[PDB]
Amino acid sequence: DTGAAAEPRAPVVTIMGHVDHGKTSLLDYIRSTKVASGEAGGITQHIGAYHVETENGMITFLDTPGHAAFTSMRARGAQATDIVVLVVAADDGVMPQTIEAIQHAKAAQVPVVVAVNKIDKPEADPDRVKNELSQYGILPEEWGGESQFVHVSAKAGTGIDELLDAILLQAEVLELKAVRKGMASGAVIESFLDKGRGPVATVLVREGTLHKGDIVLCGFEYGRVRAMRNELGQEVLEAGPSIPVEILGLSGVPAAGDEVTVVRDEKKAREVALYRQGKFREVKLARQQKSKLENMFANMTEGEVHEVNIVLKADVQGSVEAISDSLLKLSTDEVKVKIIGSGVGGITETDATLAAASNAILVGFNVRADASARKVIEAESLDLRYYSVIYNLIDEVKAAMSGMLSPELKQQIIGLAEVRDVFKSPKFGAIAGCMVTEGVVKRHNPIRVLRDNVVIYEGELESLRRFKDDVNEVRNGMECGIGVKNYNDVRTGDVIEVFEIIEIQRTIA
Amino acid sequence: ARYLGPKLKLSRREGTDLFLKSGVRAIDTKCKIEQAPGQHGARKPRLSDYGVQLREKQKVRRIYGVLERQFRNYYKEAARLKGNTGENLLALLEGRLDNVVYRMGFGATRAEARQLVSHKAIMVNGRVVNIASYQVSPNDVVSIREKAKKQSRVKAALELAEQREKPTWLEVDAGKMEGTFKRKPERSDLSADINEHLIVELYSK
Amino acid sequence: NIKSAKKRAIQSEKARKHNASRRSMMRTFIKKVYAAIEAGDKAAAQKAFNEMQPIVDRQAAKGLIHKNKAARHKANLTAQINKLA
Amino acid sequence: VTSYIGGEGHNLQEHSVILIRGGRVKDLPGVRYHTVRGALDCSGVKDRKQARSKYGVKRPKA
RNA sequence: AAUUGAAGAGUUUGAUCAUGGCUCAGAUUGAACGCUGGCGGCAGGCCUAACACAUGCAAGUCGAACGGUAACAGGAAGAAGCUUGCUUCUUUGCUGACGAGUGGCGGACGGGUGAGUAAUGUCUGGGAAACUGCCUGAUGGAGGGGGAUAACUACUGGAAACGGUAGCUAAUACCGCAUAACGUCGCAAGACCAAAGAGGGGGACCUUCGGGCCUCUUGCCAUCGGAUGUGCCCAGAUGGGAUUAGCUAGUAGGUGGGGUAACGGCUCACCUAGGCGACGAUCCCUAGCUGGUCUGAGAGGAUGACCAGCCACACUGGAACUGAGACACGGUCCAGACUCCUACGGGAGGCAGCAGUGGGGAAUAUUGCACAAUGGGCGCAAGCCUGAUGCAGCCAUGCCGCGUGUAUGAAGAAGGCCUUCGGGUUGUAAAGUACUUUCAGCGGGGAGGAAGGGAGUAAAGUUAAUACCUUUGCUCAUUGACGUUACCCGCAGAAGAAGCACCGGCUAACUCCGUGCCAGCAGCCGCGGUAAUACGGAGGGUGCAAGCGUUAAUCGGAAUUACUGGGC
Ligand SMILES: Nc1nc2c(ncn2[C@@H]2O[C@H](COP(=O)(O)OP(=O)(O)NP(=O)(O)O)[C@@H](O)[C@H]2O)c(=O)[nH]1
Ligand SMILES: [Mg+2]
Ligand SMILES: [Mg+2]
Ligand SMILES: [Mg+2]
Ligand SMILES: [Mg+2]
Ligand SMILES: [Mg+2]
Ligand SMILES: [Mg+2]
Ligand SMILES: [Mg+2]
Ligand SMILES: [Mg+2]
Ligand SMILES: [Mg+2]
Ligand SMILES: [Mg+2]
Ligand SMILES: [Mg+2]
Ligand SMILES: [Mg+2]
Ligand SMILES: [Mg+2]
Ligand SMILES: [Mg+2]
Ligand SMILES: [Mg+2]
Ligand SMILES: [Mg+2]
Ligand SMILES: [Mg+2]
Ligand SMILES: [Mg+2]
Ligand SMILES: [Mg+2]
Ligand SMILES: [Mg+2]
Ligand SMILES: [Mg+2]
Ligand SMILES: [Mg+2]
Ligand SMILES: [Mg+2]
Ligand SMILES: [Mg+2]
Ligand SMILES: [Mg+2]
Ligand SMILES: [Mg+2]
Repeated sequence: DTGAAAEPRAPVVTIMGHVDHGKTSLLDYIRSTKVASGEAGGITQHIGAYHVETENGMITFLDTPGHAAFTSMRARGAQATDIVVLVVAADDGVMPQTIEAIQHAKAAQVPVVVAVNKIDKPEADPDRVKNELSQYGILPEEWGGESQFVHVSAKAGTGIDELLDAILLQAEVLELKAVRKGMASGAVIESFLDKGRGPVATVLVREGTLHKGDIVLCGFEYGRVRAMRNELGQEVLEAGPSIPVEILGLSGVPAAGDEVTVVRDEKKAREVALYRQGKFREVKLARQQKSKLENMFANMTEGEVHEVNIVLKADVQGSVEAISDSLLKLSTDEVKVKIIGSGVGGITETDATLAAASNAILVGFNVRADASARKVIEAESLDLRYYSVIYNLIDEVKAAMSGMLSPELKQQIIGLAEVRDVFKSPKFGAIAGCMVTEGVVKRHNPIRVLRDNVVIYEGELESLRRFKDDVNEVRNGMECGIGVKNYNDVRTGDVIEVFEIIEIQRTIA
Repeated sequence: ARYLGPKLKLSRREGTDLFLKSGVRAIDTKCKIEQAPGQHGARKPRLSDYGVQLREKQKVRRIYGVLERQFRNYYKEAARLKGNTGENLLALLEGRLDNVVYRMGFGATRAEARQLVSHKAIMVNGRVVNIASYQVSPNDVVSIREKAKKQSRVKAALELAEQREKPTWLEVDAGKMEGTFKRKPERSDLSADINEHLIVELYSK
Repeated sequence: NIKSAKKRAIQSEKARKHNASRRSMMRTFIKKVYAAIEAGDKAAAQKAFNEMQPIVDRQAAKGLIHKNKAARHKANLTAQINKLA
Repeated sequence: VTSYIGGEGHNLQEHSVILIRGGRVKDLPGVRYHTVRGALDCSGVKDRKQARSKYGVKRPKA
């Protein structure tokens, strides 16, 4: 990074909102692709960057879905981009997910331009959007707050001409700083694991430069680049600070995002990469000692000790950190759920072994079973379930938890009976003659023996016998007989209370 | 491949002068010979029968400044040669280049002899030699090159070199600043206080 | 993979159809020899022997039957035709 | 199998797979192995100075 | 001159001597982990999942085999925009060459792997009943004809792969005739079998004026040999278990027929009732074997990484064709498992090649450069191809060498530690003073790995020829991937470079403090319950050194499977 060379670049733009403002539609129409609703779920659960060539100059587009679950993706996408776009619908207005995107725009000090998504529907009006978002300091219009609004059809494909112009201008009015040659650096969009290609990452390069021989260092991972891939293009020789290019040949799957810096030699970068691992490992053992010692007692003070374990491996690195945060949101005091051994991709022997030791569900956002993986899963009793969307996953884990509960909320008496004129039996030691005043007496239902309102003894009936009949059930106001083991003293005037036991069941929330 | 620590601590531990303190002044005067090798070295000198074999191994190695792996190769080479193994052990150590530099009196100490040979000042039969472990054979002339000639380091050593034994097996010369190795040294010409039967025993087990 | 010996593959296919036809006609002359030997015809045995003699030795010179196999046919069939005769 | 944990104190429990070198020392009934401290996810001995090779203790900067 | 060399200790008991096991000192490894880490040379580097695979590359090459213009490099002709000297754009295989196709040779070599195989194997020593391209020695033919066909056109079935119908065209493709022993088949007389031309140049009788012919180079055909390789057979040796003792119908042998290049139950019909086996058959478990490596005084034991020989295997199972050689790693056909493509009819793929990824596992690497060199494949040669090989990158994995200063220096400093507070120790260590510049860093110079090949000449050898070609001199241009090569010289300045285990005995090397059967050490006997040289820290010390230590594996010690060499 020497020479202080300043060259203009294509602005990187991210788009945020409440789900359903047709945020994806804006991109696909510009891209003339329409990959929307071609994928499972009908919505975009993943992040990707796509550069297009349109007058004037060059521009690239980045998009992140807006959901309660993706706390991290929208936070990282804002700070990386020079310009942020916020989609808003006149029918939808403002929503708590959209205001969440407002904070990401201001805290990242990134200038913002917006577009009205629906001009097609007659019940949709712009004035509603402007005024209601007026209250918030963001999105002023012609009040001297320099922000500009755009009205697009998004289905109609109507300009757009204005939105595009604003974006170009907004990037034009601010000085665009970059360099064509120098020390390469940037951030990682999304990383995942491939079977043939190996571990890969999608990287935005702040200073644009690359070469097959150049050594690159991402986080605590290091390595030489074997090959370069850009979007549909299978191979690219050179990559500029503007257009993003998937990086390949790194040692292992890096963090979901971080600062990447190339180096001259790999040997010099080996010690640095190992140094970052030591710190990350030291804090890992540090946070491990605290959480265990935090209770300051050998066990839990109450009965919440019952827990459920899960095993998760997702193909993409961006999800495992992001959805886990949303997976810890559904956690409750009663039933505690924890993730064990989050994977970078697929499935493996040591992963199936991990679920073998402790009973757990093995789930993946997207995964396929390995040849060696099937043998283990099919042999021992386990469960392999893969889910296209995170919503179907977040629901069933809760379901697993709700079932775990075992609550019986009813201890209603089945019958109440008073005993009189005790008889002697060899087997039980006593038979207390009874007369049921209320309800029906049953065999295996538990009883409460009490005298003078206090309980002298407790137990469960072993034998209910009237005469030589030995019937299993006795109604009220019918002469009845009773005996039980481990009850020594039968006195008249006391009353025995029999009660059935039932379980209400439980739900999670 | 070298010690670098205190040379007199090696001499004090053995209880015999290793001639690493040769330099300008010699025959100690200031010594404290044995008596406190360490902090609790004033403890009684009674030592095991195994330890005295290991002690003599260090006595021979610390003079010439040879490491155990490098020394094992000389013992392995001394075993395969004809005649006595103990006599050939010290002969191969005496056949080192830096030791021949010390005997003729170019270097003041044995450590300084390796130091001077390391900088490629010494040439044998015309050709330069960096490595101090170079094997010197009969009829091999040795001399200092034109660069770094007649300096105060080498000149001071050759003056006081006449005061020592002056070995018979090589010619001192020191007029034109050269030397000649005539033949392999005899058993009487070396050893005496250091023993060959003690050092050799330890590698048998 | 489109690689090297796909030219030679169709040549060996052509050579198979060529050699299989020439080996088939070669044997049919030998097949008429034992027809006379199994029957009681001494004249047709020697007549069929003189028919196979030119064609069978010609295949040995070409280098398909491989020399001594062609020689072994005449060696065995000489002893059979003069057994009854 | 079962294995002794050397060093003073540990964070070892439940999950986080650790290295096991082996070797037999006799104290508990039937213990033929030893765990490696300071490897994979197993924490080293804190504030130890002598014998850094054993127990996976790094050299302090001085 | 050449397998010339042999260590024990600790531990049963109150103590001793035997017997006896366990443990340790030794060396070594295709190593790993922990801590630490400067450079160079050489060697080694998926031991587990014979688990599965993305992309590129790993075998092509000849116009001097023959039809040919599909590209573009000239020449030639013609038509044009015009500049009177040139470009532009359609024809033309005349040519330097060459896409695709036909044909020849090599895809059976090189490379990788240790799943099978306890004997169609390997090792060692023999035998006769066989083949063997390319390469050689010996003696002769290379005469004269015919019929196709790919490519390319005219259509047409197809998404793709890949065809179909009907014409056209050559050959070192293919098929007849003639020619025929020294060959094959026979007791003999006899019967019967082959081919190909192409290229360089040229006087003479010369051509239907393609060239005959003379001559040189190369290739084809037949036979007897040489060499090499391959097949087959016999003997011996090459794991464990008797808690496997009986096992065999083509099983053992003969005769006859067929079969293999060749002997043979190799395979059939018939006949006989044998074969193997306590000297371990059969069955089961495990495993490539050997030259050797490791250990050992030797005898042995363990082991089969790299290097090299042989065998087997090439996604699984089975089969055959082409060919001198395969029952074929990157060939074909079929079935099975599984990946990709598709308009859903139907095709395409096999990293136990080099890199590399998924994954296994404690763990082992770069999707590199170059045919410069060695050695193959093709070719007359140039030259092309060559993940073989030569090199680089990576990892202290191993071996070896060097450096991280040297010399002087008492104030035996300061500080730390101990102290019976006299001091001792750290300690010539540091500071200071006097010197040197290796290996790194920077700037210069510069071997060897390179001989050939190519273009002109001279003489000699072939020859009708001072053509041509080959061989041998001479001269002139050159051909280095590695390579900021090795190495040498100069510059600056001790500058950039020492950690690790252990200190109760065994076993080289001791005190204080903290903790008090708590926390912990341990290879073995054992230490700690308030003087711990055994724990933890500090000081000091010892061993070793870019390594160190722990664990795992093998042998030694272990005369503790004892043949050498032990007892009852
Ligand atoms: N009427 C109308 N509907 C529109 C318009 N633009 C988009 N839509 C609707 O929006 C839907 C597509 O939404 P989409 O872009 O996938 O939403 P999203 O960007 O994935 N949401 P998130 O970012 O939270 O994941 C379509 O079904 C379409 O009906 C428009 O201009 N008019
Ligand atoms: Mg809505
Ligand atoms: Mg390290
Ligand atoms: Mg060394
Ligand atoms: Mg026969
Ligand atoms: Mg190629
Ligand atoms: Mg061609
Ligand atoms: Mg014709
Ligand atoms: Mg022919
Ligand atoms: Mg004959
Ligand atoms: Mg004929
Ligand atoms: Mg002809
Ligand atoms: Mg027979
Ligand atoms: Mg095996
Ligand atoms: Mg022995
Ligand atoms: Mg097969
Ligand atoms: Mg054949
Ligand atoms: Mg793994
Ligand atoms: Mg002091
Ligand atoms: Mg240097
Ligand atoms: Mg040269
Ligand atoms: Mg030469
Ligand atoms: Mg001791
Ligand atoms: Mg210790
Ligand atoms: Mg104490
Ligand atoms: Mg023994
Ligand atoms: Mg005995």
